[PDB]
Amino acid sequence: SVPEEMEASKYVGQGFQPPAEKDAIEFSKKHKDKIAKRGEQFFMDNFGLKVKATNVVGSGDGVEVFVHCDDHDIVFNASIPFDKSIIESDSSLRSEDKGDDMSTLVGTVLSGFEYRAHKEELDNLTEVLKEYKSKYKYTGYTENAIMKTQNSGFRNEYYYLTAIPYTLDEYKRYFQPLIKEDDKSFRDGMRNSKKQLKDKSRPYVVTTLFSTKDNFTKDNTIDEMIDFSEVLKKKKNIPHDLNVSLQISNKYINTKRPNYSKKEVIEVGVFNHE
Repeated sequence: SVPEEMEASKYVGQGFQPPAEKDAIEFSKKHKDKIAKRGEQFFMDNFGLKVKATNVVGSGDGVEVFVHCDDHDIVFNASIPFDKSIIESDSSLRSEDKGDDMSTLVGTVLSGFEYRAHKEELDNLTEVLKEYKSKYKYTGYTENAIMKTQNSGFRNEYYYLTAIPYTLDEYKRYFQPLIKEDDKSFRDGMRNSKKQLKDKSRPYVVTTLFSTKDNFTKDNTIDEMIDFSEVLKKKKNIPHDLNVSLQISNKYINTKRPNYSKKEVIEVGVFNHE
């Protein structure tokens, strides 16, 4: 069996299950390849990106496909729900959805564009978080846990990045044409998109750290987090131009619902542009 809670260092997604019917869960297992293929098709039809399914699960009375994208340095994880009727065809999945869920998905995909636009800086931050896990007594999620259970956009073991949402029409007009550009042209394009869409804000980087202390408390780890923030502020090669926030919690993770945002955390600002 799978316990309700596990150490984050040992959690690889076992027991992960969004709210769903027994029939829907069984359906997801019987049509894993078809659902994965349709999920990949959805991201190609709507975003012009090549993605790979990482997980197929029952969700509500239907199914849900988690995908990972690493295409032209656009990197993110996302998910899409489907009705069981998704197995009925291979016809275009081009969406006419104008609702909040489509705008939110656009924002999730755009986190991957934000990653590419600040790749070197963000990769330097990843390296620094690996460098200090012993000193500040933490781990991140496992690679399997983030690949199979998370869908917010760009994410690694230690942090996730959040971008501003837009409609699919806005995505098609301002961002899809940038995918095939060279890095210099891509970064210029991203700058111009923000000016045209009147976005004066910066993407947010939020860490997802799990203390290795058996007796973690907010009161006994706050000083260590303040000190780590001070260390980070002095690293020249990390994202000074982004909003960066340090979060740490206890060593555990809910196996069925591994949602870091529902945990009790310490939060210390590193860089802020608000």
